[PDB]
Amino acid sequence: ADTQYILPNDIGVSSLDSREAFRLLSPTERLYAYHLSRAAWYGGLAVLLQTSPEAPYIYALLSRLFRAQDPDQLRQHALAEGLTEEEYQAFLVYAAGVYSNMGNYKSFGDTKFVPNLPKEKLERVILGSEAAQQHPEEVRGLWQTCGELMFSLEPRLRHLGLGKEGITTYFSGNCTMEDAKLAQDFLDSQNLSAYNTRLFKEVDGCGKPYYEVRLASVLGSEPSLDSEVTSKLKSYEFRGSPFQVTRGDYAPILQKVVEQLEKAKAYAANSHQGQMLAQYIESFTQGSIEAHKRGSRFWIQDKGPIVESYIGFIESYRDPFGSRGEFEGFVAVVNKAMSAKFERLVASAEQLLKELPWPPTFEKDKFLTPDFTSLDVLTFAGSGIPAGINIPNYDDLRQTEGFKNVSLGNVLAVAYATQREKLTFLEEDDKDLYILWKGPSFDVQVGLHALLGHGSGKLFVQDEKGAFNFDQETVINPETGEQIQSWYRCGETWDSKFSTIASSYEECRAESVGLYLSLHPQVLEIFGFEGADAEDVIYVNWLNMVRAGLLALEFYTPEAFNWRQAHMQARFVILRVLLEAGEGLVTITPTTGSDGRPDARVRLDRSKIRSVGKPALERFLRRLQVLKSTGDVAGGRALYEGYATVTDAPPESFLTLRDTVLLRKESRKLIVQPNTRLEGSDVQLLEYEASAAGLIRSFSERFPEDGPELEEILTQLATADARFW
Amino acid sequence: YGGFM
Ligand SMILES: [K+]
Ligand SMILES: [Mg+2]
Ligand SMILES: [Mg+2]
Ligand SMILES: [Zn+2]
Repeated sequence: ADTQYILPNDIGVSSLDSREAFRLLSPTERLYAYHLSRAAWYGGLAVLLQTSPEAPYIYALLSRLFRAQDPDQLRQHALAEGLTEEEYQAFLVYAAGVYSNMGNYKSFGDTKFVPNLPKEKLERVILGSEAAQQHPEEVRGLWQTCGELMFSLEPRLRHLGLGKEGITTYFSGNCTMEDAKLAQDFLDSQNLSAYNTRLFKEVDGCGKPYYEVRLASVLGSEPSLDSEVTSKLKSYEFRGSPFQVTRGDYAPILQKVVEQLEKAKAYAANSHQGQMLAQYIESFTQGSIEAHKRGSRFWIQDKGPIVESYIGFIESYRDPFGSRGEFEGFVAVVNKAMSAKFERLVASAEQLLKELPWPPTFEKDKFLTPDFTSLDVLTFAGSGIPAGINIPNYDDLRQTEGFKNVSLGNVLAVAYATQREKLTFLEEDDKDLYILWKGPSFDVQVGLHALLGHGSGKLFVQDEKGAFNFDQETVINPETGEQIQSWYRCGETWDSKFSTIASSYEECRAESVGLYLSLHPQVLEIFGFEGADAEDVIYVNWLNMVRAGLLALEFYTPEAFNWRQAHMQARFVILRVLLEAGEGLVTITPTTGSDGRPDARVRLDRSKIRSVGKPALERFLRRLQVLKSTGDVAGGRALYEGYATVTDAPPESFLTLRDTVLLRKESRKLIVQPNTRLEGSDVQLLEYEASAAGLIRSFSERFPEDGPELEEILTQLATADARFW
Repeated sequence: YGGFM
């Protein structure tokens, strides 16, 4: 059984399978991929700074340790110093956890994790290490600085969050949701994207707060060729508050990023790739999200590349306020065969869109011809690797240029790990079906989720000229029967308006679309099941969704009344929608497991899915879209936070069930990624053991040119900001 | 947007 805030010694580890994809690449394509990979992995180190105050020091300390002694050499030292093999394994798993999350907080769940061995024994190991013999000042200073925080589970440190009860480095430690909202109002007022920004609040001698909005860039306060960003670098007064806009965040890291993007440009396959890379270079050099948007436009225009990539401060899941971007970058190789199913989904998409439970007036004006590919990841840098992506996030781009849907096939493969024993909360016969179809349904669900889910729905916008992007005169709100009374104004986005629920609410919507359209006797032909096979996917897909909603309670924090993972909160919401429909469609029952410990059972009534489930879901989905399109945050919050509410009300007793969900939880596995190395002429792919030690090695070998320089850089950047926390 | 699993 698992303990909260530690990675179990026996945590699963899998190695990404990238060899076949890599073998397909031409020499030029390999060099392109090589440099973009380096760009991504460099940039991923910024995520340490975006996670916790101590994370950059812990990375620097681990990096030092394993550069001097690999896992097998360090074993010999550690065991000679009194660690058991089990305690040494705990340290390897911890280090692998830090590497693979780019921080000492889980990317999926936002909870701290600490090494599962005595601090004093680890001290002995670190201070007697070869790293410490070579650089005693550097190693002692690092241990002094981060050793306490490496281990501390004081309540206020256990979860990421704003205010005094959680940790965040998107903001200084004295910031609250109030500060974040005020800053968002400011940012919006200056038409300045939050994505590549942080917010620091410092007080003067009289305790008056001053706000710094700091942009990520290579360049600092010195003048540069650009005008659009530099003209913004100044002080402002906003509702009585002093605001200064600065840049230079992560500068020497982003400098390495841009060096490699420049070199990749030499191997670009076409002018879209060359121009997109030039714009990203401008974005990271100057601190300009407008430049990132221009780059992103070129990227959408680059259709079906052999080497696909994206990079920057992309997703806003981990900002407690919900508008700032965590750095990520990926490089992936097209898989022609696996892409096929999604290409024909594109062949019935424009039609299937009409089947969603809102009027065409709430749907995008022009249906842009969809781009949906299956890729094999070579590099996915940052806090975690998703199974699929739908990007860019810039809604103005999404409506005028379009967007790309990507399914990551060799990541999907890993996620297809499910034993019967690990199939908790299911009755016996339900377990069988699950092992048969979960894999099949995933494409069904993820197909609909990205293309029809994130890809659907119009945002109602009023421009500076009070001229709407819809027909204010004839469009009718199907819930109220009235003409539209609210909309998005200039400079407002989905994230700025819905802030803390934006990510979860939209994931809920996309999931609901997938679940809804999975009922379609036709969609089960595009993926191809057309019978009892088709129906089996259905019962399983819905059984999976309701089981997932129960499992989701792991990611809820009762004391904070707070959900920590957007996708899990969304699945809980869908579960509660289906429970609300009543009529015995779904029940959750407390039980006792064969091990004598509390258990539970999820019961889904297949004979009431279309008669009860589907109209409940249709009504729900309609409501979601109407409030999103109209930017009605009060209504959207009221609706969503309502279903997301967790109580011990009968008959479900979700708070009690949560204790049982925690007792039987399984740790999400760590994924090892390969390296590419430029051995003179040729690029080679380096692969690693599927273990905590292989994961450590994969990072030990990841920066052979300048690893010690990166340790120094992270250490310096952390130290510059230390007063904020 | 990312699809996590
Ligand atoms: K968000
Ligand atoms: Mg805080
Ligand atoms: Mg991770
Ligand atoms: Zn999604």
